[PDB]
Amino acid sequence: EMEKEFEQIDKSGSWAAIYQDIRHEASDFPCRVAKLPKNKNRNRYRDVSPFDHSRIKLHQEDNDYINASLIKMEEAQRSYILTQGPLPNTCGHFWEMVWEQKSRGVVMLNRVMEKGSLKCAQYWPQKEEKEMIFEDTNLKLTLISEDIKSYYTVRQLELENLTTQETREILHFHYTTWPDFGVPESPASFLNFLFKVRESGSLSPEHGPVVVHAAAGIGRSGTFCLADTCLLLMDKRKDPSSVDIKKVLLEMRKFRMGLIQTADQLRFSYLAVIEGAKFI
Repeated sequence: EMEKEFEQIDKSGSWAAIYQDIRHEASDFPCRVAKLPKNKNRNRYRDVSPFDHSRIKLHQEDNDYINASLIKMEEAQRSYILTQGPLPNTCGHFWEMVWEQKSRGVVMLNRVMEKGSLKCAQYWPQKEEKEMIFEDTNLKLTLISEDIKSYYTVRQLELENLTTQETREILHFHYTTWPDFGVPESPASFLNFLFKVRESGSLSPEHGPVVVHAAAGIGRSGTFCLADTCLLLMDKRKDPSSVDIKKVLLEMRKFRMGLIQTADQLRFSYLAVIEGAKFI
């Protein structure tokens, strides 16, 4: 399989050399809107910037900026919005996006706190009584239910547009067990989580794109998107052994920078795609 390539990169210990080469081969495009003076307070520090060609635009006339990009995988017929972890003052923008892009699912690959720091804002409510109103974008948000499993949490949230009084159910998939440092030892958890997301309808064409997010320079979001896509492609191509992760990763990197921050993370993607393919 691509396992043969995996095993061989392991033997010659060349993950770093392969990773550098992908890093070097990947696309560079301008982020001028991101770099603008007025959007400084809308960018998470140390995070990635969105390319102009692919950024999501808020449907507001005055400032349409949010740090997020649409990743459109044409052959897998699959779309994703990857964003930064909402900031204290961009939770309303975040939820605005979700509403406007007709999203069904949010996918969170980090804990609110890791390494004893806040990685993002508590952007969703923790108790069903204590609902959140976002005044700047006129959306209300309400916890409907929350099922805490050993390696991830599903939440049903209700997103109401206070302007039209129209309402939507959003599923919130939170992967709660990625280690503070490194990549998981085994990909079993991560795949089950992928499949729980897939199983919800959240990734399917009848909905808008899934909004996926993690924390500043820690990756994860690409690993999720990359794994999902590769697996799809193996399932639909006449020749499954022709799905090159590097070729998919590079393609997917035309849309946002820093999917896959490390050689280790690269290796872990190979791992998950290999195991998940065996499973499917």
